[PDB]
Amino acid sequence: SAAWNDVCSGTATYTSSGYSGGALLLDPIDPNATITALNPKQLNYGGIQAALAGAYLQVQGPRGMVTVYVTDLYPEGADCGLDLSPNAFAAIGDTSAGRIPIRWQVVAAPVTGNVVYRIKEGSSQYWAAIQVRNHRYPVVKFEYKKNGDWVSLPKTAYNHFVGEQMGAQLLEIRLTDIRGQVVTDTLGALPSQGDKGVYFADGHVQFPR
Amino acid sequence: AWNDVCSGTATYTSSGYSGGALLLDPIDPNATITALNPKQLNYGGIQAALAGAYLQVQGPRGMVTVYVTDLYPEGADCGLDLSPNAFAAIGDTSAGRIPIRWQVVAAPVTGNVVYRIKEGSSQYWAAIQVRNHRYPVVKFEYKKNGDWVSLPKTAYNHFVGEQMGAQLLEIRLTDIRGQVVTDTLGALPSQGDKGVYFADGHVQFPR
Amino acid sequence: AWNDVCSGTATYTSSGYSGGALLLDPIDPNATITALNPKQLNYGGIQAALAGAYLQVQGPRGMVTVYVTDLYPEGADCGLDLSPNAFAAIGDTSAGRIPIRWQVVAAPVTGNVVYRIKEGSSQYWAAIQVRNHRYPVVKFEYKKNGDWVSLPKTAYNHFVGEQMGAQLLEIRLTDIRGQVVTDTLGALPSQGDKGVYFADGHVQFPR
Amino acid sequence: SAAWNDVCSGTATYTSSGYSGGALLLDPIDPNATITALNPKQLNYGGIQAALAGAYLQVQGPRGMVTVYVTDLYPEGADCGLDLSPNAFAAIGDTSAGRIPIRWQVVAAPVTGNVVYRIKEGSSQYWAAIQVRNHRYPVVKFEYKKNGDWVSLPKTAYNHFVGEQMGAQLLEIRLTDIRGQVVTDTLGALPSQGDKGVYFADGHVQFPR
Amino acid sequence: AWNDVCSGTATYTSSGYSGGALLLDPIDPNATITALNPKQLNYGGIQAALAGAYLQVQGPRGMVTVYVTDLYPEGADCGLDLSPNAFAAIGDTSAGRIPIRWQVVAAPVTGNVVYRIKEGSSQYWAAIQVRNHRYPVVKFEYKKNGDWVSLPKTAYNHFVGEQMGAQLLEIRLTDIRGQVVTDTLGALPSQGDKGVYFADGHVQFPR
Amino acid sequence: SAAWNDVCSGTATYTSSGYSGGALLLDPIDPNATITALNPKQLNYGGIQAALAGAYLQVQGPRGMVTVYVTDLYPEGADCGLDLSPNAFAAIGDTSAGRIPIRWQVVAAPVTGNVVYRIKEGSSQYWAAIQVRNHRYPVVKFEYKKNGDWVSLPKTAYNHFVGEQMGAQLLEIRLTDIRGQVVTDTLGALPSQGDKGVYFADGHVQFPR
Amino acid sequence: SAAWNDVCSGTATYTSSGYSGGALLLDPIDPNATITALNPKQLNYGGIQAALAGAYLQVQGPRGMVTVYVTDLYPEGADCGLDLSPNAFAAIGDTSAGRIPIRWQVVAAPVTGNVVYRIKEGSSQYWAAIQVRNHRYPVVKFEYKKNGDWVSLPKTAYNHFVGEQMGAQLLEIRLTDIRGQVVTDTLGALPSQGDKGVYFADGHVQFPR
Amino acid sequence: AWNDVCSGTATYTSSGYSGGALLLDPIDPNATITALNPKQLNYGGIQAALAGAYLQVQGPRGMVTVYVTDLYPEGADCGLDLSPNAFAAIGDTSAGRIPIRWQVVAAPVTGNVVYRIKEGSSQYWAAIQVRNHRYPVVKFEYKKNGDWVSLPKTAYNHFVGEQMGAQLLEIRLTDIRGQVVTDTLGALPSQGDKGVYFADGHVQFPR
Ligand SMILES: O=C(O)c1cc([N+](=O)[O-])cc([N+](=O)[O-])c1O
Ligand SMILES: O=C(O)c1cc([N+](=O)[O-])cc([N+](=O)[O-])c1O
Ligand SMILES: O=C(O)c1cc([N+](=O)[O-])cc([N+](=O)[O-])c1O
Ligand SMILES: O=C(O)c1cc([N+](=O)[O-])cc([N+](=O)[O-])c1O
Repeated sequence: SAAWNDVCSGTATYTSSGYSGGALLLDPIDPNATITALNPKQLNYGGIQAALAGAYLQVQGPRGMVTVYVTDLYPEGADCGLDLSPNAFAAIGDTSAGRIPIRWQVVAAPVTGNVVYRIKEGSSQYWAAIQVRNHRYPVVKFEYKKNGDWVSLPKTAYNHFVGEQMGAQLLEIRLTDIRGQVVTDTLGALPSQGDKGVYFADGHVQFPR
Repeated sequence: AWNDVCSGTATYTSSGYSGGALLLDPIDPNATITALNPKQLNYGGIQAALAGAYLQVQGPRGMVTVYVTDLYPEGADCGLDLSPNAFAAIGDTSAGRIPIRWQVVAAPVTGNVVYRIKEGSSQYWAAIQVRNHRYPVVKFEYKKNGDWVSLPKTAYNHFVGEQMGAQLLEIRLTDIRGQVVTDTLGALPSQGDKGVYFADGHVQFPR
Repeated sequence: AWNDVCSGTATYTSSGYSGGALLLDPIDPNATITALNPKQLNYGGIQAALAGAYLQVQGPRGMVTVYVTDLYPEGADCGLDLSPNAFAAIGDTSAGRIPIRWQVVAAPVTGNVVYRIKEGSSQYWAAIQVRNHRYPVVKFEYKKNGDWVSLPKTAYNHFVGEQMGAQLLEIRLTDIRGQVVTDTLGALPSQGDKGVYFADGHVQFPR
Repeated sequence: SAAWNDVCSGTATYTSSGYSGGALLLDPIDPNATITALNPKQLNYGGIQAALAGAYLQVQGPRGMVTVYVTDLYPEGADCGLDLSPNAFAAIGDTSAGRIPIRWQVVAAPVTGNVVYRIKEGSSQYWAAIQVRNHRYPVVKFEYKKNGDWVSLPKTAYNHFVGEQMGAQLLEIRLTDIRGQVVTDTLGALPSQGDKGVYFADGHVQFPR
Repeated sequence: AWNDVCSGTATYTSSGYSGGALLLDPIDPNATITALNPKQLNYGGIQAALAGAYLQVQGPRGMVTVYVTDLYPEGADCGLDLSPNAFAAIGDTSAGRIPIRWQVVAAPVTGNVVYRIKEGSSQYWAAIQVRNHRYPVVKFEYKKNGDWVSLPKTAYNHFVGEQMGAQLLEIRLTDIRGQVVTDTLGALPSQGDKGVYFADGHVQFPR
Repeated sequence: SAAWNDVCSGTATYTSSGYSGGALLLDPIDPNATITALNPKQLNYGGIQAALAGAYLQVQGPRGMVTVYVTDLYPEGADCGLDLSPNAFAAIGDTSAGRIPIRWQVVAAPVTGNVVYRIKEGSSQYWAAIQVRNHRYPVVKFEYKKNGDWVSLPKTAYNHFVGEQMGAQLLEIRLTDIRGQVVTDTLGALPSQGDKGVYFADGHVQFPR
Repeated sequence: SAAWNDVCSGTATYTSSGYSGGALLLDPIDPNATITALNPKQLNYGGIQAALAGAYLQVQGPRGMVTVYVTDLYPEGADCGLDLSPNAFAAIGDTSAGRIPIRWQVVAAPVTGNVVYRIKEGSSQYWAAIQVRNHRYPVVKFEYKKNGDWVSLPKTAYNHFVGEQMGAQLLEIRLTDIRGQVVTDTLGALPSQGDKGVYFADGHVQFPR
Repeated sequence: AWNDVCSGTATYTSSGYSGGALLLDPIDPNATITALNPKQLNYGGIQAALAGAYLQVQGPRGMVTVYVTDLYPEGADCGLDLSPNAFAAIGDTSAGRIPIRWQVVAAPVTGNVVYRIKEGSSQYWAAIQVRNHRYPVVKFEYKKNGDWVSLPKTAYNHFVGEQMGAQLLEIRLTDIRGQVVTDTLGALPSQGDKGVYFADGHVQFPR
């Protein structure tokens, strides 16, 4: 009954985009997964770009309920609007209704194991973009330790947190989910120059239940 | 006269929980909120002076505390445009308009102030909002080569500063009581193409 | 995904046996090899993700399995630039371009993985290549102070890490199926003035 | 007869704060100790943050004298002002006066044994915060040896000395107290990454009487 | 004209021992000190040129040496604003104003100069003060990327430099006689959030 | 025999001013030096204010010859007129004549070492005034490098070159003397705000002989 | 076929200039090489200054065909005009004619190896000019990476690409030739101040055949 | 066009054996040396490109080979400023100015190249001169994180690099003929507070 889990009422359409090349850089998507694009107003919760990227939403339509994984931006979607994948749309409605009424809310993701960090290509001690994947709840704040004090990083529309002059040593980092739960983790040192491509690092924590 | 008791009238409206002018979103759906008329909101010529204040509003049937999130444009002196839950606690909702006597009180905050950095903020142009403050914030200063540079507060409840630079910032806050606290804030982006982000402060105005 | 069939076309060239971008020399002259288009080779954004994979390629006239040793730069989606012997087994070389389907398969390896240490590698900066792997390697980790550091993979099919140290390395490899093995590797040179050298691993990705 | 032991004329208040969580990170404090918070002008003597942290001050009030241990900052305290603890206040004045006139000076601490080093959590060869504790006189200068030369470290308001790129080897340090008395010592190597908590190392020297 | 005999008048004040403009605290309560008129203090347009000088002042009753710790703002040419102990040494205190002849002389220093790094100093902006110097310092250079750089002296008796870096620096001092010495100085903070700290130098101006 | 070293015929007076507080801001002056004030027509050669500031003029009178350092403007001076120091006057003529006939020309100065830069109080990356001192020959053009190209700065009556928007980086500068000889130098970055006093920098070049 | 390889019909003269001091700063030039100056209209193709600088042009004349290297601007040249070196002119026409009809097109350069970077004197992290040399085809776009996105730099009449505030770290750069072919490369840090002369770096790519 | 015959004139001077701008001291007092005009010294816009070259110089009376130690700043095209012993060997000395024809030639070196590390060099900023080279050195590279980085040559005949680090360096040298040699060079000082020092190379440009 809080702000983060408030129930949205809107309409859904269906689309086959979002399994590949979504704006949120969450590939690879299981081709059998039920997914959705999210309208700007909710995706950018509180003005935080991509705040609900990778969230799981429970969606109720006229005739069923499904859980979907936010992988794309839905650029022209109205308030509370979803652009559902076809299997998710069919599980809650009739494809020949074109557009259906929906109600939805953020819910806990079916994650096992800890969060996963994706370091964007070209990241370095000078400029880096760090994405958090496999999180039980949407991630709204990313902090790291520098000279003994925490430094908050902004989230981008491509669902990474960007930081400048982060240095080239072991990063002590701190994450906050949309409920305000805080976890702390460590991450290996960034590349010294930005001549590298994507790589993934396992994290050592997971937001609680 | 910050502690002065206002006398006026209250209407109600279901706006303010989102998209209000003071950019205080997200508002707790449980919160009792209000829009504030221009004369008290822009106290002393300073835009959004009372933004994020807590007003103790006494009405016919009771007394409630509300959270200023919006401007009440056509509101008269001492006028409030309350949320439905706050209006119903202090008056009969049948009325549509009720007499009220209110005064600024201390927000029941836990923890320290929070800094909200507006999208597009940079070393060249930045807007910084202070939320979670015990009392309303009327002066925002940062330290440049030894002096405190005072920044104008805007109608959208951020302080705006130009050419603030890309280093660690030392800031000074003054609330409507004249209480002063000093804090640090991480460096702003070197270019202004980022969205909103939040950072915890390390101080709170005293009781 | 990564295991599904690919549909595309194959050209052919005599490059790749020597000096391919994936630094997999020495190549057996009897080998059937291919260069791989950028989209599939750099799967998931990971440079040279499919380096050293085996592709089962079906063509008009037959089926052949090939070893990814190079990048087909102008290559199109699902494009392969095949070696002649492999092109001629699955189609008419007279045609210059042929329709193909292909997918990743287990390599016909015997024995463990092999490590190749790039010239100039050292405790301060090192580049380490895994070859003779049953499936493609997408993640290379090493234990520092008791925790696993992930190293980025480069376009020249090595994993590059800084400040790795001059101690015995515990490492951990993840293939594209998500299978994990754990291995040891002798200490890196104290300074980066050494050439290429090779060391055998003690593990192979499960069948 | 010198600047360091000049006599301050001021006024005192009392407070029950400072036995725990004081700004100078001097816990644990004996609950029966006579302690004080110190106004910023004398606490930050010569502009050195926390210069008089851990000092002992002899305080003369209207009815007696008492020795207090400086554990916190009196943020709004006026010139020469002290925020005493209630036992120190009753030792020298009547609580019902609220505010009492005092005169105080720095005096020798009743220490037994050598100085003690406290290493802040998150210290490393890259960035480190080292506190000096159990010192006979206030410590105003912290130097360590690097490549043949001494290197001076600034003191902070949380009563630690802070250094960058200090290295992960055994440390030769040099301390100056507020009288100009000099001792030198060794400190075990700092952790190589900033992933450890607080710990305490015994020193081997003490400033003379 | 550095050893030139100045003829003026002296008054007395009890400021100077703390909070003087030249930031020379802490002052030995036993010291005889003076504030210096702007004409001789800001010699040649160089702010605080004679800061920390020792002036040998002759009066009607006797002669005393004073330590320049402050600016005598309304001071006249050759004017001094003495401390009560130095005025009493050389005049009848009941007289409020005495005629004086003085000149700069060598300070009775012991050991080498001392560097006082101002709060806020960093690789981006630093103020460095030289004290315990036999003669007044009028030029501060440091070596940057292989070249010497002259730093302006300020009214608060520090030399100021920007973008100086966060590494050991070679420096070069020139006293008012033209005597040059060279020294080293430790790394400035990488962030400008520290207080004052002191570092010993390794040279003194010759006799 | 060119335009810059053309022989001037005029009259000299003598004055005791210009050893201190001259308009060309060249203090300190050796009180033993032989100095002069220069009439506006030759001081502002080419219309370049202070073109001949700090020149050395060789001056022949009825009785001798002397070399003088131009330290001030002779405001009421007529064509080719000088207002000499008394020791320069007495070296070439009788002070009781009051006014003497002279013939003079610019000559190389007895510089030792390289040129010297004086930065005027209030200079900054936005507005700056830079004086060239200790030059073998008068300086008629001051250029600095911005964005790949030289930028000529006008000279003022107070013997500095003034530039707007010079920026706060290392300055590459180019100097021309009245003979057309060019030299190239470097100068440390200007203050970022005009809040500093005078200060001097050594140059690394001198005009050739 | 396309606009980049359209056949120009024009006239050619001969000049002995262009082997050194040409406006496009391509020295050193082999003295046996067949070179040309190129009229403004095709040299500044699409308005891009020096677009065809360092192009190779196949020139058919009345008498034969030759390939030429574009080293200079032909200021007064008409539409499709070339100012040929004497060996090139004599290879395709008779010199006594003084002016010959020519047809020509951009062709691939006899390039051995990868491209070559020439960094102009005075370049730095604040202002830098970078010339591409030894390119198989004319180079019409130059981009480098800053804060994670590409920044396009304008070409100059002196055949360098110029950028401001490029910084002093490793440069990831992207080159586009006149056919639209894109290669990616890296380049070492620019100097921190603009006090350096010309230096050269080899690239690691070439435009495809 | 670099080894072409230059036709110009020579003067003579007693400078260049000490304090020459190419920092080639100590110069053998028996050596025949020359200052070189800016046009040929700075070939291709590379500062000091021909520093330490040997020029065979033909004049009216004979021939001599000279060692380029200095910049001849006023020198005209192909201009040389010879030392007295070199001028006297090829000209009448009373002439003051003589016609000359000259070309770069191989230096009669013995042994490998020598490296000279400028005072103040460090891992942060370093200046490295190459001495004892058969032909002029026009490009200097060092390996950093696996790749070559080119350093600009300066008017004082050193290559300057920033952030080169404090570890063993792999370096690559290119002479003006296009010949390439590879070498190693001991770690630079971790702080720039040292004087000049020399280290032997292990390679020499081919004949
Ligand atoms: O600190 C945060 O991460 C934070 C995040 C949001 N948010 O994600 O909407 C809002 C507030 N806030 O204070 O209203 C925050 O403090
Ligand atoms: O084990 C080796 O000694 C070894 C040697 C070479 N080699 O000498 O080229 C190549 C490989 N390899 O696995 O390609 C090796 O394993
Ligand atoms: O060396 C120091 O630690 C030091 C400390 C102070 N201080 O704590 O006021 C003053 C000076 N000083 O030179 O005036 C110092 O040299
Ligand atoms: O290697 C050396 O120790 C050495 C020393 C000097 N030096 O002591 O003047 C000069 C050269 N040199 O090559 O000109 C050297 O090689």
